[PDB]
Amino acid sequence: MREIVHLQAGQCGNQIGAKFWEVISDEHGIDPTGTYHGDSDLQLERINVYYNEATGGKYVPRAVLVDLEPGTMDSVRSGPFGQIFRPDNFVFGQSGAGNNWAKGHYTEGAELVDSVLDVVRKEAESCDCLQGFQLTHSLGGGTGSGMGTLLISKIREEYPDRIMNTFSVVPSPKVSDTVVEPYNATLSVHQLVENTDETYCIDNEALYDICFRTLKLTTPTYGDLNHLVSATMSGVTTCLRFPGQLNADLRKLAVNMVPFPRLHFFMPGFAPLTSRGSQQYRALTVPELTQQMFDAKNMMAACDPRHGRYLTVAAVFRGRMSMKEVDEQMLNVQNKNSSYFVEWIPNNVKTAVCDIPPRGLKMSATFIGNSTAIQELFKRISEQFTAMFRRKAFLHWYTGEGMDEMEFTEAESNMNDLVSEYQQYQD
Amino acid sequence: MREIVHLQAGQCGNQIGAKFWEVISDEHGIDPTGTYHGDSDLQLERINVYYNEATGGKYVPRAVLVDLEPGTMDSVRSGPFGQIFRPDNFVFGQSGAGNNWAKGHYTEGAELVDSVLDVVRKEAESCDCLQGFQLTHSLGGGTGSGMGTLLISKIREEYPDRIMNTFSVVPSPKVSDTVVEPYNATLSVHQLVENTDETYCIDNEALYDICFRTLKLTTPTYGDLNHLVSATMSGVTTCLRFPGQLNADLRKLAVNMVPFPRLHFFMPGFAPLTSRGSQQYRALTVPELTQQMFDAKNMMAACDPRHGRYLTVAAVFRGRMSMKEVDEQMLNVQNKNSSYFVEWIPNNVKTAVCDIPPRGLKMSATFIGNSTAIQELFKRISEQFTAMFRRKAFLHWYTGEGMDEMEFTEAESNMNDLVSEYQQYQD
Amino acid sequence: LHYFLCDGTVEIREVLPSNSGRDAMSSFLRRGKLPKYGPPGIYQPGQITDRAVLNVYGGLSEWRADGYLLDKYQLGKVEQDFYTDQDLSIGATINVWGRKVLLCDCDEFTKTYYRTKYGVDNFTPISCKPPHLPKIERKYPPYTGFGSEE
Amino acid sequence: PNLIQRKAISGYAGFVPRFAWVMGMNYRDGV
Amino acid sequence: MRECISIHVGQAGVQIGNACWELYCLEHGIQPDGQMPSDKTIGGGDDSFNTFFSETGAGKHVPRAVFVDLEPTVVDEVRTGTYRQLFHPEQLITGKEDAANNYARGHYTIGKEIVDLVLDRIRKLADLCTGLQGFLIFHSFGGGTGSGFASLLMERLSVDYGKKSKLEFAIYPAPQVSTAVVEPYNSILTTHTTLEHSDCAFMVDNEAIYDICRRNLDIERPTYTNLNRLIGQIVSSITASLRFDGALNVDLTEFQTNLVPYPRIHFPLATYAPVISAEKAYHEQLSVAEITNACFEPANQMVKCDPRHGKYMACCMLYRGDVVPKDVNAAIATIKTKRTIQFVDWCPTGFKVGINYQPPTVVPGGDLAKVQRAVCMLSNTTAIAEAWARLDHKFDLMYAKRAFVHWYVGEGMEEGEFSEAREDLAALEKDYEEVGVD
Ligand SMILES: Nc1nc2c(ncn2[C@@H]2O[C@H](COP(=O)(O)OP(=O)(O)OP(=O)(O)O)[C@@H](O)[C@H]2O)c(=O)[nH]1
Ligand SMILES: Nc1nc2c(ncn2[C@@H]2O[C@H](COP(=O)(O)OP(=O)(O)OP(=O)(O)O)[C@@H](O)[C@H]2O)c(=O)[nH]1
Ligand SMILES: Nc1nc2c(ncn2[C@@H]2O[C@H](COP(=O)(O)OP(=O)(O)OP(=O)(O)O)[C@@H](O)[C@H]2O)c(=O)[nH]1
Repeated sequence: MREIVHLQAGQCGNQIGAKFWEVISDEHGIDPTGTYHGDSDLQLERINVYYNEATGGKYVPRAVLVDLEPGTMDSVRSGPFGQIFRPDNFVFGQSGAGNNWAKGHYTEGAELVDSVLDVVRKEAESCDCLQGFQLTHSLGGGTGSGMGTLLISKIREEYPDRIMNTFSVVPSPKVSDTVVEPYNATLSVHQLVENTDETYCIDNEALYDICFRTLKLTTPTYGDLNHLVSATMSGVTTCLRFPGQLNADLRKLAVNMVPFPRLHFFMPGFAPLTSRGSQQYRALTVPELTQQMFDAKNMMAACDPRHGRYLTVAAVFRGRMSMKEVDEQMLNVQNKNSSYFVEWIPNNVKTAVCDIPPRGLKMSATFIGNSTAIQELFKRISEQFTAMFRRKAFLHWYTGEGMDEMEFTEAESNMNDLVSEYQQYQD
Repeated sequence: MREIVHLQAGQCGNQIGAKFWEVISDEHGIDPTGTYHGDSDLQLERINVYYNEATGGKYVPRAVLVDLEPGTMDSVRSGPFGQIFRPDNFVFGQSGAGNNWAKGHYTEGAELVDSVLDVVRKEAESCDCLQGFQLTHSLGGGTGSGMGTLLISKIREEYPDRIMNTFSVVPSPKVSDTVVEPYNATLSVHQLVENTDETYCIDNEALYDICFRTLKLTTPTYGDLNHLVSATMSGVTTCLRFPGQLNADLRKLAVNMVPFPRLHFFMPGFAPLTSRGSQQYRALTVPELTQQMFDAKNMMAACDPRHGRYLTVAAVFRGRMSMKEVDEQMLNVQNKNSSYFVEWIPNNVKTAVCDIPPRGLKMSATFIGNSTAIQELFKRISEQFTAMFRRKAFLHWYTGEGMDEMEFTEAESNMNDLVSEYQQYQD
Repeated sequence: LHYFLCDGTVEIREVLPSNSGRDAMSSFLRRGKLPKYGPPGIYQPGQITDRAVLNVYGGLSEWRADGYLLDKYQLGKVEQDFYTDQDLSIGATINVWGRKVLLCDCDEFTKTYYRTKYGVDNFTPISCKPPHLPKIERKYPPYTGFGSEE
Repeated sequence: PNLIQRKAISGYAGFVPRFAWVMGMNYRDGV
Repeated sequence: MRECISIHVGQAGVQIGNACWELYCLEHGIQPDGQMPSDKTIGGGDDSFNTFFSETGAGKHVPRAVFVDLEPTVVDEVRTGTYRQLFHPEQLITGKEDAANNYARGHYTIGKEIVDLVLDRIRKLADLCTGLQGFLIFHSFGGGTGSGFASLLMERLSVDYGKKSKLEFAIYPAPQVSTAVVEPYNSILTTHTTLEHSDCAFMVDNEAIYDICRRNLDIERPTYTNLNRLIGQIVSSITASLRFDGALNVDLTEFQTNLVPYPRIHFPLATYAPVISAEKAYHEQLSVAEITNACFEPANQMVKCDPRHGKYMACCMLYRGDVVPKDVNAAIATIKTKRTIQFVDWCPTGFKVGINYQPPTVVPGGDLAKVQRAVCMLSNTTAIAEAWARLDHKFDLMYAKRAFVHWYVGEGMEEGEFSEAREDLAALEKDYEEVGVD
């Protein structure tokens, strides 16, 4: 049977797996101790897509955690579910990254790739047959970009036949906090576009806007935002676990999703975002869902695809729905914006229906999109790269590491090619 | 009936045995006083193979304890089980060793060999029909190698038809403490290769690593370190004492292990080694046993056979198993690393399954290995022996005792003979 | 345990000794709050807050971080009782996120603290470590006295 | 006394009386 | 079994011994009267004392030693001390006349009529003992009576007994300090005589012992009591293996068989790492690493020698206290990786480790620290030849102008023996670079 091994990298990958995993454990009803509390047979039939078995009714997660700063792990370990996490799974380092990509890609990665490869192959042999792997990290996160680029490059040759699912958060457009972050991102995306097959794109001001727009609660914790995106990651994975006539395999989703190889960067979409009075002011109907589904405000990925057009779109519906409402909703929306799609391909909606609602809500959904709205993202970073490479600011470090400006030349040359690549197909 | 009488030699074997017999005592359930508490019939059945009954429900261990220093022998008699050891079997000397090989081989041995031969033949007549003997000692041990080389020679002619099981520990490669130990080891091995049939090779450095790897308790005791190794030969002896569909005789085993006469050096291998929380974090399954069972980190004897190749391999399995999982595991490992074995012999695996698990754990196994990894050991001593012989350092003692360099000539020349022979067979 | 009177929160650490066969991490718990019972059903985060704003007039333009028009009724408050200072006495039952635990000793100030709080005074230590058994003694072989008795 | 006069912080560069007469011991005891 | 006999020549070597039985009686709890409390340790004399004392049926712990001196003043004074009832009267072999700092006078004029009596002492101690591993000799090179008198007795005990060990402990002559100008005279007379008979001669120098006092012990005005206490601790550490046990137990026979490379040279160096004050131990911590760094620090040896001017041959360390081999073998491994450390390529391994569980004890009225982990570091190196190099250029000057010869030639000596020592010495240096040259 086909299972999945998870990778959490970077200190946001450390953020995310914690919230991502507890939602899953809470979803299936396992206590923090590990003694599963049997209530649903359907969650009792597909735990081995993600979890292996331990003695005493314990479900061992098949995730490998890697970082450098122990206090992150100590917080991660001392959390609600660190006991369900393995000290076996805790691989780390003796140095501080300095949040330097070159360090994490050449210097400390050199002596840590051996450990993680042994850990993953031990875990790979622990399980039978894989769909693939997913990685939670950041493209602008220096440790996450450091190991991830190495790891995704490594996992390719041993297993070039599986899913290289990637989950990276796009840094803040207005202020990157880290000033060398644009340098870090440009380096990674060069290898990322080459090594990956699928990419998740996430931004926090969109989440911050969502926090303002519908959450309406002024001050959340970053974990609350982590819950929002973990729900997105849950929904896309609920497809594989749950029964109901919907085609779940990521390949099944991917081959319907990507017409040309260079398309890996895709944007999410989620299901009812509800404010304080509107939980009991809402008549949860597929129309008002579908209305809220295709809301540019309900978007959370990067920025409005209003600027561009829609290449491929795929939505999965979770709950007690039927084939007809989803069908007419497309028949509605398709006529609503017929021109906003590309004349290249018609009938670009990819629909799957999960009959198993989440715990606490009946009619939910998820959306994954590939529209012509990524240009400004790497166009934004293009001016940043050109300006700081114009006078090579903050460059003396990477030269001391052993890097050179030539690497930057092909890196931007590739990205500029992706600019035309995206521009030419739509425009 | 077919039985075994043990020999406790050298001051290390003094710790080796002390832990070794109490491991025998508690597994069978006898109190320290010696009054067995009847709990298991099978251990009650197969206790005669090593013990004799005296009056009052007391099993006398059938061994001989030999030393020169009273105090170490004082420590063990004052030990928790010194009462179960015989003042009759306590033989010793009035002299100090000087940690000198020659003194215990020609000077001190001469007046002690007579008495120890009397005691063992008294013990030999006490029993009916022995399979053979086993000896705990060290090759680099000052008096143990001194006494061992003499006794192994003498036991050859009296009973040339039995099992001359030998158990010796290899000193630490980084430091031998004793600096004339290379002389002591080289002197011993010259006669060891001549007389022995089976030899176990043990090194504390890898054992020191094991504490850092799975014991994870920072500061152990050498008795706990004995507790580690005491499990090893106990496992191979469980096959003899325990029932179940597996062949027990070492002759059944040794002929399966020894293709050519000069093969006496064999390495141990143990099964699940568990750490802080992995007891309740481990799902005990034959596959996960097997992988850890074949781990270079699980190797404890000398060094990594990664540098060399595998001549003969044998793992005995203790617990509630079946013939099919061990069969597929052998098929699995056969396909995994087929080139790493020698094309000389295919299907070089020998397996036995003991249906009687240990006391406390269910799934367990023990491994004996004869791989091509011993080369590095005796090249190390090769330059060690030559350099100190290149200017005959520390030699005036042995000339004073009556030893001459001509003895050293053939000892290394035969050692050089074993170098090529192990090399030639594999390379 | 470490209950904090400034935030009404608790913390848990471990006293594992040498050769314990356990990690060096001390704080087995966060410094947060302990729900009165086992794992609470996750209340669909997205409404797990305290205050209730009604409408935002901010998105109209950009002056501040938008306008916060509050409410007056504060509905949707879901009940989450927490382990407060009330249930503190030597000998009790507590479920710590799934840990059915007991209570047997207090440090130094709780004595003074508890007398002040309501009125309580009877504070006695309770053994939580396992009881110990001795090593009995030794006897000696029967003697026929063939010679001097000693 | 102040903080500690019984023993005064060895390496105590400032002088003390009784630098002569009864000597032949450690720092603290003589002080 | 496991016992030896201890010998003390010259009033220099007697106060240094007095402390050690004062010390040795402390860890054993020996009351000054001569008996234990109502607690039962007396018997046929077989307990912790059976290696050190002779607590026979009389119940009085009798030290297994003979003090030999030529001037009654000091030996009478200790005979009026506190433990005088313990000591055997005529084991305290006294004399009425001195050796006048003369090597030969104590070796010829008076030693003949006194050796017979002490020969009677040793045999009557030889018969009672059983294991008799060897002897413990405290003496001195610049000895007015220690030098000459020990030389003859060592010759006599060598010829009748050549199968057991002889441990020689002496204060080495101060390199730049000389309380007597005839000290080089008798000193080389000892060395050339002892080169072919002595088994293991270990040395120490008082100046560096004092240097330690005000460096880390912080004592600018110590006394003999503390120096005697320090060396008494040193011999206590080496004898701790005899009393207690450990992870491994080592004997002096191992020490001899594993330290000396070749005949003649048998002169290593001793060092004790945790030499610190009480308050320093109070607010700090001790572990194997720093003390291993401490014992190998060039300013901590009691001999004015720089190892970087020599090369290392042997190292014997006696870890006494609570310790595990893990950090020990790791720490010494780092020591092997060190580049400044200069062993000869002849020895890939040179480390003789002794583990003892018993924590070293403080002494009442003492100045040491509260030690849990301790080591005596026994090492031999090639940086030692400068000491005899200092001696010869010192000696060759006075010999050419033959000062004080009338004193020795007056009492019956001649020059040929003085002639022997110089090439006997010159043999000693030339060997040292020959073994020094790889
Ligand atoms: N844990 C945590 N991470 C955050 C938070 N907000 C943003 N992040 C981001 O998560 C990113 C990725 O984490 P890592 O890949 O582990 O970062 P790194 O390589 O260790 O180094 P830096 O990114 O420079 O901190 C960081 O760059 C942060 O910018 C937050 O609130 N909590
Ligand atoms: N008992 C014991 N032996 C150890 C230990 N560690 C290392 N050894 C070695 O095991 C060897 C075997 O001991 P023996 O053969 O009895 O030694 P011996 O002949 O009495 O003389 P030596 O080897 O010099 O002690 C010794 O040489 C030690 O070097 C330990 O912790 N306990
Ligand atoms: N061993 C020892 N030496 C000391 C002591 N105090 C000072 N010394 C030094 O040791 C030397 C003593 O040697 P000698 O004077 O020849 O002693 P002796 O041969 O027994 O005969 P005397 O000259 O009468 O003392 C002196 O030169 C001092 O420098 C001490 O307490 N013990």
